[PDB]
Amino acid sequence: MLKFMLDTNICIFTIKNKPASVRERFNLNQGRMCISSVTLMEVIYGAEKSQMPERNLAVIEGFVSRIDVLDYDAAAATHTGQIRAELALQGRPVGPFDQMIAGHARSRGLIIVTNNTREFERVGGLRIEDWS
Amino acid sequence: MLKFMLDTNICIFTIKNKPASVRERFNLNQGRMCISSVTLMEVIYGAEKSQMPERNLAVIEGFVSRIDVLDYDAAAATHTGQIRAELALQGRPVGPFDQMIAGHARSRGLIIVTNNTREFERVGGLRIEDWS
Amino acid sequence: MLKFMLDTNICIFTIKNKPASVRERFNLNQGRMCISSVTLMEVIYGAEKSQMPERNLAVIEGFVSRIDVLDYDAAAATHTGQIRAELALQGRPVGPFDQMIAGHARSRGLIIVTNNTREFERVGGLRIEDWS
Amino acid sequence: MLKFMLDTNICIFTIKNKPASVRERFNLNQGRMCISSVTLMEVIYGAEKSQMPERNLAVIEGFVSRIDVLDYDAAAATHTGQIRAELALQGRPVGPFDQMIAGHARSRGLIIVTNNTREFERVGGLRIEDWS
Amino acid sequence: QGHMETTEFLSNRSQAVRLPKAVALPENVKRVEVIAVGRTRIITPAGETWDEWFDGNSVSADFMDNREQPG
Amino acid sequence: HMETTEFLSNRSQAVRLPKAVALPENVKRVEVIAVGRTRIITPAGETWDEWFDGNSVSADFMDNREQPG
Amino acid sequence: HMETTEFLSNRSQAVRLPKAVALPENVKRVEVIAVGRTRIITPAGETWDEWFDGNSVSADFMDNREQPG
Amino acid sequence: QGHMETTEFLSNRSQAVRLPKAVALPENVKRVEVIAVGRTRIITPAGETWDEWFDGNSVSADFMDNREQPG
Repeated sequence: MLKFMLDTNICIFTIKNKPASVRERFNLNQGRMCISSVTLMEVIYGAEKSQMPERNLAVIEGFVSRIDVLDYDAAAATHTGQIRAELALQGRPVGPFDQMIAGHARSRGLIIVTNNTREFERVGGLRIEDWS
Repeated sequence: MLKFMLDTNICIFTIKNKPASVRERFNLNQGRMCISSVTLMEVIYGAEKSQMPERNLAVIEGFVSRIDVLDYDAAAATHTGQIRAELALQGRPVGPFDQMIAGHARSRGLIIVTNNTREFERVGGLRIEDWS
Repeated sequence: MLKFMLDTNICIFTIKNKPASVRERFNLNQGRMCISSVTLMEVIYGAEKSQMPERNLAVIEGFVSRIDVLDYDAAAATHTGQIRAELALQGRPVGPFDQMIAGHARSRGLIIVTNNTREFERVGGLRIEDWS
Repeated sequence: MLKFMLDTNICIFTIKNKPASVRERFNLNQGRMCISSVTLMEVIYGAEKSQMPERNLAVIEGFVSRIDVLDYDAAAATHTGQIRAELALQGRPVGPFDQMIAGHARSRGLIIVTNNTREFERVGGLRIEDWS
Repeated sequence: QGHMETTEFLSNRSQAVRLPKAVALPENVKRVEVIAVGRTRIITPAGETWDEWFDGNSVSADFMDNREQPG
Repeated sequence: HMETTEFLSNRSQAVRLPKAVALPENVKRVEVIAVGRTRIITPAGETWDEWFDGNSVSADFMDNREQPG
Repeated sequence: HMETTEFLSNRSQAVRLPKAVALPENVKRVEVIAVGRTRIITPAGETWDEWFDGNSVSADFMDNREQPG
Repeated sequence: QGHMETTEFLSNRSQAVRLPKAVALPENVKRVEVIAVGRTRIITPAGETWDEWFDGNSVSADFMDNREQPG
């Protein structure tokens, strides 16, 4: 059932701005949406980094209750290892966390959903969508 | 059960140098040793980065066959978020991957084993040992 | 999820004094608060020790209805063993029940909340906060 | 199926001395034997307190693999609370850990197995056996 | 996961919703209050307000205060 | 704004929505979301509607990912 | 002293005990205990026999419970 | 728990024991060695000796050593 992986970028984009375009989109594919634990640590960080952790985290908890959180597995680690190695030769630079998110998706064959497809375009074999 | 989380630092150090002091530590605490999936992707990357990936990966696989790989879970992600946020306010800088490994340890309460104590010593609520 | 483990010290302190500072802390971090089953038996004992057990127990039950009670598990027991052993060698003395509560916290990586910081400060790998 | 709870006393007695009388007894009621987490923290402590933790713990791990470990639940905590309160009036003194073990048994209705029945005789409503 | 789908059934004159074991309430909760927002309904364990208990019944002075922890 | 009680039915704690706070009859299925003690009962498909309304993240919520790279 | 391999059978990894290290035919059922990687295959009833033989706890193993009271 | 009872069956000429899912070996283990003590049999994952790998094949010098962690 689960078909979509929401990158860290789109999550904060939604958590902060709560855009209407994403409203119906999220509603439509409810149950088919997941996020990587890498994404989770980032959103937790932003909340705990903020001056009102308990509030932001509450919003975050609500978000996480609707989506399924995927633990980083050996398949993701191995896949990211390859992904990282490839990017070395290509010269294309991808963010540390973003690298792990990409490999995590490829390992489970999910579709990446992101507002900024530019970075993810360097990595191959990935399906990238822009829900912004 | 499992008591120690092996950092990426010490793993590569052992994999390359094969130090005698570490072997004893390994044999003595056999069965109590684990690595984060974050740790796995780095060594996987390093192996594939070399001119003989299959050679290097083969040695790597043997290492991971004896150690249990711990999947990065939501608990690890959340704890890492806090550690990141804590270190952020304090100003102490810790590496991205290292942060994730630390959070994994703190989440399950494991002892971090690393050759670089000063870096992990910044992280609070964590126990650090140096088996080098 | 759950971030704080409430010591026996602070619980009785709140139960008796009903302090305003604590109420805010309670309301702010509502839902992130837990107590060890070890904590439960002490207050249960104290209530039944009084000349009006049913009165005292009734107030106590209300408290525990809002807080989640965490069963003392093997992980808690093992961690407590280590803490006890560590403190044994170092010579720092910690109460029996307190030791068990600390191990419970460290096992699940929770933050200990207690009015008596110096005692729990002896325990390593533990995060202690004073909400009084 | 589970009918017997082994107190801390008999466990160390077996772990240290490994008595032949207990050999066949343990073998006979295999599968009907359990221990409280309170008992576990003590045996872990003795092992980690000792100069050869890894060895003693290994012996302990083997012991724990055959017996079922019971997490201290709210029922045990409540029962121990009553047990503790009773002993206050009686004047009879029972060890801290022993109190918790007793209540734990009464909560689940298990039979206590102990080499030293003297202490447990003060507490009422308990079935006490001596397997030494 | 956290998400979980369920259907609805009218009983006791009241339309009713099953709680799957994933979203199953703690068995301790015996009463629940329902809040109304849009078409979404909000279920909160009744009497979970921390402020209620603080001004609620207070405990006698025979509380030992001393933990009388063995030592 | 009142109160109700749960009831073990079909091996589920379920709930009895009062007629006073009953859902639209056009809503056949309703998503239930678990957050802490609270349980959110949102129409099927209409799941995310609650979260977007209100529950505003703080104004100082770090938009920056601050990813090292 | 040699080696064998496991095999998914009846939804269990099971094992194939060589005829070289086969159990007494009088042993109908055999307890299996899990410790770390190792799995102990002890005759039914005859469970605790392995643990009592060898695996000696260290001589300095604290017999004292040191219970506060 | 940790304890778990199972029966035995002779197949492939070799008497065989089922591993219940509680004592089920890690799927990674593909070969196993059997040790003989009394009537108890000991099952150890083959090649799990740490000393074996240390003197085993060693890795090339093209290992970066530098973690090249982003920073």
